[PDB]
Amino acid sequence: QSKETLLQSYNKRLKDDIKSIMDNFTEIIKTAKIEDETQVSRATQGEQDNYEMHVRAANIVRAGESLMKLVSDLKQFLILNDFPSVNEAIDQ
Amino acid sequence: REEKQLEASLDALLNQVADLKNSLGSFIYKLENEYDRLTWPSVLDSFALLSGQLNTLNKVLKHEKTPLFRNQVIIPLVLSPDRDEDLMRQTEGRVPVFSHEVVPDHLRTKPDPEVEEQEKQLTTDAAGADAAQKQIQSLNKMCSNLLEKISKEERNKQTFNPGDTNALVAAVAFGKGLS
Amino acid sequence: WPWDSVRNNLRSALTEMCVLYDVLSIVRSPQTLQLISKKKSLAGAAQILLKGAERLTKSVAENQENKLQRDFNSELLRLRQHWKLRKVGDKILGDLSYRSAGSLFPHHGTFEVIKNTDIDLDKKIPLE
Amino acid sequence: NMMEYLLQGSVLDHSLESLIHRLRGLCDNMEPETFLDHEMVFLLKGQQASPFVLRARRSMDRAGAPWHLRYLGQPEMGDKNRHALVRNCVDIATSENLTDFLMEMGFRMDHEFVAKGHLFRKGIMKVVVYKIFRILVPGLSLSYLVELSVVAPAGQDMVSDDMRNFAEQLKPLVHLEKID
Repeated sequence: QSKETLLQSYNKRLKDDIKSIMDNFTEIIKTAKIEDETQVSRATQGEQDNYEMHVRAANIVRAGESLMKLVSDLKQFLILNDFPSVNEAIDQ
Repeated sequence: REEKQLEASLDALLNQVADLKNSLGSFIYKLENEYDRLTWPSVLDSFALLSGQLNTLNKVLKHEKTPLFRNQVIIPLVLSPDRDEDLMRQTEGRVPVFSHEVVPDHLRTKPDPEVEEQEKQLTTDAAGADAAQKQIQSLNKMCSNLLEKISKEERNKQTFNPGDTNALVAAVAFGKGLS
Repeated sequence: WPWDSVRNNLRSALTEMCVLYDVLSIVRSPQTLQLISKKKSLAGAAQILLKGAERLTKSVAENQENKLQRDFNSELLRLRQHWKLRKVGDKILGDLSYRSAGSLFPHHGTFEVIKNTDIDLDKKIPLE
Repeated sequence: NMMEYLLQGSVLDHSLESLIHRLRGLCDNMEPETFLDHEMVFLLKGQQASPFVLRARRSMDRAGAPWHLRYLGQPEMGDKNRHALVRNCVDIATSENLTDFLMEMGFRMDHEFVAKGHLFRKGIMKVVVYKIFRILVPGLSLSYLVELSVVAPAGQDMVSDDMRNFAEQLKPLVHLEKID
């Protein structure tokens, strides 16, 4: 039986999600909104582009700054190795 | 032409938003009977899935291939507070039957916004726009360089040699190689 | 805040549907708003990250400074290395039944950690 | 009257300690040990080109223990969906009297290389591992060949399936294979 494969896959998925969350804060890499190019509305659409961070920025940071320690504890508990395979000094 | 495609996209986005809102309402109603063991992660994921899909569709249909906003004028069909039995199934969410004394505090689409005036008054109290813009541009350039570097950087020892094993198995019985 | 969040979501959905229906029926100075918005977003992100760091590296630094009462990573491995090995029926690892040389009758071990509000309290795993 | 089974294999040189550590805690109670053997493979043929199994490889450890040979040859048919199996036997002998009678009966030797190693008590079975040593006449494979030896009467031979379960344990760099 190979159950460690599922654990390794879960750990890799958690690491990939953490990396993507750490990389998901660069959506403004193309511009800094130096001008008001909002042709529809500049009061509620263009100005609120950053005022809606709760649904845009703070909506990904919450889960993105929570998976790290959770995945660490999950890996340390689900796999609490204790497998020296010889019990070196224990027999001693 | 483009107007028909935009109208079809808006209708599809409205249908998808209504479906997502119904799903979120069903999930919230399921979060009331099973009020116990309500982890914060599930609620956060539900709030993210209910906001993102709608916000992205709303922003895509407003800042992508849109004509000049000076020619098109906003004009509704009619303003009639008549109770019709064949028109209450065509608004999908509100304005089923209009009231009489509802003009004052219902006509501004039920205005939730109350912090815009406060933010404007706070910004007006600070009445230099050259160093800040330059710093913002520099930070944006640095973030872009970091993202490009990350994207550029993002993109089994064997111990069971079959040959040696077969050779040892042969030497175990056959004399070729053994002696 | 189940009912409060439900009512907030309902109001938001009602506003969104009203705006969508209205759009469908209609279809047929030293301000520096961007700078202030970016500053507010940076402040919010910094506050969120500081809250996360306080939740992670300040409430879990008990055993990092001085070894105190904590079943997490301080008690289970002790009894493990001292008495038995790891095994998973559900969470049953190395029951003491002399199965090594007994050959008389088998017995399992229902050993599982538990929580309790006290000072210097271990897991206290459960003939008897 | 009896038969033996085998699921022998091999493994790399550096990868033994990590291996034998696991192999110890598989079916053995405790106190792992080892043994230094001595190969006295003989040859009894000259009429049908089919000699006997005269590989009298016996330990060169503390005296008292008697040297002897075992029967292992002529793999019989059968073993439906099973591993190696051969109807065999065993035969103990007096100290050096076996070699004496073999030489008096007109026999010769077959090999002069000794392969010490480790043993491990399984349940109804047993497992061994060894490595050939390069020595001269008065003194090679550089690979520790391992094997799963088990001998038993006819019976039902169902335990072979249990032997396959041990194959599950020997997952990382061990497998089973026949010889031809």
